[PDB]
Amino acid sequence: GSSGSSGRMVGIRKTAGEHLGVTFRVEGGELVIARILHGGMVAQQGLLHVGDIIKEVNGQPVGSDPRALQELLRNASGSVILKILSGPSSG
Repeated sequence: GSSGSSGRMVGIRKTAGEHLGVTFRVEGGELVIARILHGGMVAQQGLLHVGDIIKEVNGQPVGSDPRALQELLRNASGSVILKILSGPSSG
């Protein structure tokens, strides 16, 4: 009925070490999934897709460091949350 949630909390069933397989880019000041590799987590899920904008993760700032983010997940075992948001991403 009454929707009370911002962005979009995406739940991942990844395991310690398990990598995602994606590339984020910094344009304008936001982390956007530059590209997504097939045969992986994101791909399979089908949820995330090029253009996805990340703001916060499990209550932590992703910052403008995409190379550091892809590493944060690598060490994220259990139900991980990702707050995504839309934008100018053409499509």
